[PDB]
Amino acid sequence: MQIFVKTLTGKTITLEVEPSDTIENVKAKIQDKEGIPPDQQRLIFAGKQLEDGRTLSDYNIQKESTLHLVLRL
Amino acid sequence: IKWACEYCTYENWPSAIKCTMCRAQRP
Ligand SMILES: [Zn+2]
Repeated sequence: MQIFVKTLTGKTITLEVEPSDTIENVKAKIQDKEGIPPDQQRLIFAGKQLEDGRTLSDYNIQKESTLHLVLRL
Repeated sequence: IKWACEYCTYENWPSAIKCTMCRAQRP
């Protein structure tokens, strides 16, 4: 599927991911595009933080969904 | 709990069904 990651700067990254993918895996894809390493990445969806160990399916993140990237927490 | 990839040796989460780094299918 396809999802969007909105940075604090305003930039909007588009990621191709499958729902089986872990949040850790999503952060690796963000590293590919934006060069920020996963240790610094913090992904926020529905006002909560998303755990690296859980999948996109676990959180009910679907096609065209938008996640918020934050750095160093 | 984490599983080491057979190919690139990277330690992935139990929930994952593919390696985060090399994207090989989990055994
Ligand atoms: Zn691997």
